[PDB]
Amino acid sequence: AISDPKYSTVGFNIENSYDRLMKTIKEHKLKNYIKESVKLFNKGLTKKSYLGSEFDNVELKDLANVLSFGEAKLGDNGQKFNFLFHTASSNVWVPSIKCTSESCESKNHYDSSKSKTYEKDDTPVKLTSKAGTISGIFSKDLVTIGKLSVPYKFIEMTEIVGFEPFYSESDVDGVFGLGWKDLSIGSIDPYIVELKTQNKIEQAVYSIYLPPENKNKGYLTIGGIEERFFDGPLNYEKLNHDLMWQVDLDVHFGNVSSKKANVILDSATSVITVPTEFFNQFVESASVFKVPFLSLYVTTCGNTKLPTLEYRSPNKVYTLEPKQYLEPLENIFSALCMLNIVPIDLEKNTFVLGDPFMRKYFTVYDYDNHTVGFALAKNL
Amino acid sequence: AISDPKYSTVGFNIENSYDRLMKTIKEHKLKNYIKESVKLFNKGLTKKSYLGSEFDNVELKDLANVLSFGEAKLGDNGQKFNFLFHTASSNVWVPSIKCTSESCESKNHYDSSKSKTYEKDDTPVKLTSKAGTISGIFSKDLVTIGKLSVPYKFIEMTEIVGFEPFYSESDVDGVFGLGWKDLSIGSIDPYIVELKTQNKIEQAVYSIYLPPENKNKGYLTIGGIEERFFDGPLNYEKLNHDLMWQVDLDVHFGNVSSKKANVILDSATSVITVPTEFFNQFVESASVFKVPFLSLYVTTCGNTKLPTLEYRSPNKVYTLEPKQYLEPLENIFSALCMLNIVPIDLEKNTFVLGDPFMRKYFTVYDYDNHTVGFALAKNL
Repeated sequence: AISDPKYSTVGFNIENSYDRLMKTIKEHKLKNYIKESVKLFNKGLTKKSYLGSEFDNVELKDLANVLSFGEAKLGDNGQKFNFLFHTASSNVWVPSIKCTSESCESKNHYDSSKSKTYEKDDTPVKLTSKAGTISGIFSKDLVTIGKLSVPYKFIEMTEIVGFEPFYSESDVDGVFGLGWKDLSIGSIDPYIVELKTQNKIEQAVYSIYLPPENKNKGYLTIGGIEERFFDGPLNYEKLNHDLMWQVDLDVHFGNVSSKKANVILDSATSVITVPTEFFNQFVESASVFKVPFLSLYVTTCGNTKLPTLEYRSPNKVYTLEPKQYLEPLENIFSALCMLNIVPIDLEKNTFVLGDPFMRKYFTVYDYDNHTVGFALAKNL
Repeated sequence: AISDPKYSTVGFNIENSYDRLMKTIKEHKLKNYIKESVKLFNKGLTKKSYLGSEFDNVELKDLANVLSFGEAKLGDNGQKFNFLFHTASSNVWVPSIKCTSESCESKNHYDSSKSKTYEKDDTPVKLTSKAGTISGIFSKDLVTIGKLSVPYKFIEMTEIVGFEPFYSESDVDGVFGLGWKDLSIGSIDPYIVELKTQNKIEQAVYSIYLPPENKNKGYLTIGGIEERFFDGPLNYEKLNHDLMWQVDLDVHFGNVSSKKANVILDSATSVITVPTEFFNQFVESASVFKVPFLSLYVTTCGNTKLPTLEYRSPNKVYTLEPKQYLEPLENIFSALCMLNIVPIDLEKNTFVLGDPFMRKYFTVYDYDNHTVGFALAKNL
């Protein structure tokens, strides 16, 4: 599995929601506030129960974990970079030595002149979004993830505006795409597909293994199914979108349910997400406490009312028990836990399976067949 | 004034809102919750500012202090009772020895057979209200408040239902009326008026002096103006109701105002009251913090934004400064204070002047002329 695997595996690090929350709690000295508020809840003195969930952040990007690793290299001189994984993009992105922005100054840069394997492309490319704007150009070189290498067309970034204060504060240089969506109109296959095209791997598939007992770690395996990660069979579901790791499922949280939901698999999302209305029904008379002024839902670890979460397909149900969707806060209050489930309205009837789901289910992402696979993860 | 006065004066004790709040805080162990919530407010982390004032108690009786004293006697044998003062009732009420209720069992009773001065009346009488029901009968005997005595028709109570858990928990036996409203249709003058009728006093007037530095004490003076309680002139306002200590005034709290308000003088009310809408405008951007889940508005003692409260008549303005409407909570948090101002909707455009007002203004209640008088209280 992780000691001498069959297919190429790389470890990656995760900054998670627990970590960010603890930072915020130390920063603002919030521990006693939280403790004293919970005590109030337990005495029956918060009432009848009010709705202070809005706190419309809302942003899916407020919920993103940073999945990063530093073992990928560009060119025959193996120029080193720290990359975060993005499950929706199919491009690789790095700062250019020619980057004029202040953001790029402390970052590792790609310098096409130092690599004998560089081939010029120069096709200009630009992302503009609410969070920020990146412009650069395509360049071709060797992209190596340890054991695997292929000549590949990535985006060399010449100007980066926004993505602050995160980008400057992070050690991350660029983004490595494990998705389907190419910014070009030149039909640049994902890195994983190109490996198969060039016969570097048997199949255009990868898996994510998130170990149950290390929430700062995950493992990416490329080019085959490493069976030592999981118990029992792999079940497969068909993608319901040509360019997203998204499937059709009926969602039931106890008596609260939604049929024909769109359910996106995104291991970089820090939590399970549900629509807001759906969430409200869920937490109502479930004895969960919203801490005033914080985006934080808490309850006792042994809460006997919390149901199993069910994601139903025509031939398999995936489930999460309370112990997989609660996070212990023992360092704040004995037997206190938080909900790793957040209300957020996306596309209608759209749900996200983030880190909590993948701590239970080993997941497989199959470009060749347009499927995702699920199996019970082993505890390694 | 209080050492050998000119007119008959009696001291009375007050259980106030501060005392009840501190009891509640000890009971439910709330000090640290309050402290930690305030700290949150001061860090700028409660936002933008939400409305959790409802908390529609609302009840004017949730705000009543208990003004009590134990020096009044009935009959020639001087049967002892503990009475609370009620500023709207004109009757005296005591438990009968014939009271069948469980409420009456621990109380002092009137026993008409033990008094040589009793004269039978037996006219039945009954109060029914939301808080409870009292039925009894009129009886006539000597009613003595120390220096003053007069044969007087009071209500002997034979059945008391409700008024719990207060009545059983209190040492109070009955109610002594300092108001205008008689339950009979036999035109029973208030005790104070009857004293004048029988030439026990010069005039049917009384005053309330509430000493600025003892919030558990007040003094009632009957039959004249004791000038050693106050500085400067007495100003008089005409009652705008035949049977209430109520006047016409324009109310301004900073830029928030209301013209031709009905303003009731009731020293037994624990706070200043204003309409809810009026209050909301007042506290908005005034840097006052509503503590979640408690009926409690707090702010720093030196708050430089808090305005003077103004109650305007055609020839006088009565005012309260922040220091007269804030109550220090130094035992919870250094330099923290609470607002002694509560939102409550009564009769439209009706306001109440309770204890905070009377800690600044010595007040006079004049049955002969249908006026109330106000002067600056001395600090004795």
